[PDB]
Amino acid sequence: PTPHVVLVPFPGQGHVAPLMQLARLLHARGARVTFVYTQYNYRRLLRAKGEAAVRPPATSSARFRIEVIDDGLSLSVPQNDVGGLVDSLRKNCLHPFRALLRRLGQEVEGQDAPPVTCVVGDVVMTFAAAAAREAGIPEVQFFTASACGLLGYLHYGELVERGLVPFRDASLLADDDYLDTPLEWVPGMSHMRLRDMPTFCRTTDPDDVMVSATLQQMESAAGSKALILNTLYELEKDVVDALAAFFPPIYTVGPLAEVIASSAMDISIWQEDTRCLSWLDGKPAGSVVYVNFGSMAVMTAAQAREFALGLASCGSPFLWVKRPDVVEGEEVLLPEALLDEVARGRGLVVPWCPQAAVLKHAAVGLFVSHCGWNSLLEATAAGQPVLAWPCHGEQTTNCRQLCEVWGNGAQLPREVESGAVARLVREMMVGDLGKEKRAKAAEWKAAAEAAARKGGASWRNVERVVNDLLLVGG
Ligand SMILES: O=c1ccn([C@@H]2O[C@H](COP(=O)(O)OP(=O)(O)O)[C@@H](O)[C@H]2O)c(=O)[nH]1
Ligand SMILES: N#C[C@@H](O)c1ccc(O)cc1
Repeated sequence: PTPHVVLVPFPGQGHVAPLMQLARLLHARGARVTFVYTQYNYRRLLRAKGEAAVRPPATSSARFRIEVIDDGLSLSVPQNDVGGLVDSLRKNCLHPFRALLRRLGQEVEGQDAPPVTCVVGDVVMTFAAAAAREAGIPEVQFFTASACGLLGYLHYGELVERGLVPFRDASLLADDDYLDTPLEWVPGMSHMRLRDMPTFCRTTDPDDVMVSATLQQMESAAGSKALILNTLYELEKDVVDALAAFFPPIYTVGPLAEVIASSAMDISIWQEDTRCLSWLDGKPAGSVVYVNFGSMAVMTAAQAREFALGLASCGSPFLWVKRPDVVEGEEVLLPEALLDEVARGRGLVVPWCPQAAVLKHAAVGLFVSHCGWNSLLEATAAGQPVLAWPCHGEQTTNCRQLCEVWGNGAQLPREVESGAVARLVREMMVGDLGKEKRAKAAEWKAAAEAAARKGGASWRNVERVVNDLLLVGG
C-alpha cells in the first residue's frame, strides 16, 4: 500500500513554504501527497505566476495532487489583514474540507487511489484536525513559526486569566513602559515582557479574532498525534522543554530545508529578482547590508523614508528588498541620497529576491530583518547576524530571544530614525557589537549544519517523522 498524506497550510508564504518542503520530501520517499490550497491562495497564485508554474510537473503529477477548497474570501483581502483571513478560514473551510476528504475516499474505489492515511495540518488550520478526527484519520500538526513564538501563543490563556487581555485601558496598548512589564511566570522564557508576547494580544476587543483563534489553535494542537516544529532544538532548548508538558510529542526538524538539502512549483506571488546575486558578486566579502521584511508586513511611508536615509548614510553598500506593497498608501519616491547611491552602484533596491541564496552570498555581512521565522532560519543556516525590526505576530518574541538568548542579533528602535539606523548598522558592520553577534551567528551556523547533516538531531527527527508517522500507511 502507498501512504497518502494530505497537507493543509495557512495561506501565507511563510506557512506554505515549510509544508511544501515536507510535501516534496514525502513525495520523494514514494508517498502520495495531496496539497490543499484555499481558493484565495490558489487564484492569487494563478493570476501572478500562471497555472503551469503553480501546479506540479508531469513527472510528479501521478503522486502529487493539488486540491482547492472554498474559503469565502475576496482575493482583495491583503496579507497584512491576518484577522480577516483567520476568521474567514475557520468559519468557511471546514465543510469544504470535509467534502474533500469524502471525495478522496470515493476515489479509492473510483480510480484505485490510495486511502488517506494521515493529515498534516498547519496549527492555524484547525478545521483540518477536526475533519481528520471525524473521519478517523490520524492527524499531526505543523507549527510554522518559532518555538518561542508558540510558547507565547500558548500563554494567551494565562494573559486572559490575569486580566491582561483584553486590555482594559486602550491608552496602554502602545504605552512603552506598560509593554515593558516583565511576565515572570512564563516557563522557559523567564525574561518575557508583555511586549515580547506575539503582538495580537494587544487588543481591547473581548471578541478579538486573533485571541479567540489562538486559543482554539492551542486546544487543537494539544489533541494532535504529534507536533512538528521547524526549529533547532539546541537553539530553543529551554523553550521546547517547557512546551513538552502541553503538547503531544514534539519533533524539532529545523532547518527542514537544510535537512532535505543534505539528503518545480511556485508558491509566491512575487518574482524573485535574478540580478541580485550578480550584483553581490561585484562587492567585497562581508560588505553588504541586506534588508528584507518578509511577505506579510507593511510599514508607513515615513518609516520607509527613514530606513532609506539610514541606509544611505550607514557607510556600507546595501541590497534592499522593498516588496512592491510593503509601504502603506500611495507610492512615494526614495530619497535622492539613496537614489544616487543606486546610480553609483553602491546600493540596489529590488522587489523580491532568492532569500536563502542571498543570505549565503559571501558579499553579505548583515541581515536587517522583520524577524519572520523562515527568514531567521535562513539567516541562521547562512551564519548572518541580524539587526531586528519586529513588526507583528511572534516577531517580537523572536527578537527578544535573538537579543537575550540566542545572541546572534541586536534590535533597532521601533520608531525608525535615519541617524540611529545608520549608527546601529555601522556598529553591526564594524563595531564590537557586530563582532559579537557575528561570532555567535557563526556558532549557530555550525550547530545548524551538524543538526541537519545525516545523523544530526534534526535529521534524526525528520527520519522519525517521515517514516514512523507519515509513511506508515496503516
Ligand atoms: O525576497 C524575499 C523575501 C522572503 N522570501 C520568502 O518568504 C518567506 C517569508 O517567511 P517568514 O516566515 O520570514 O515571514 P512572513 O513572510 O510570514 O512574515 C520565506 O519563505 C522567505 O524565504 C522570499 O522568497 N523572497
Ligand atoms: N502574523 C502572522 C501569520 O503568520 C499568522 C497567521 C495566523 C495566526 O494564528 C498567527 C499568525
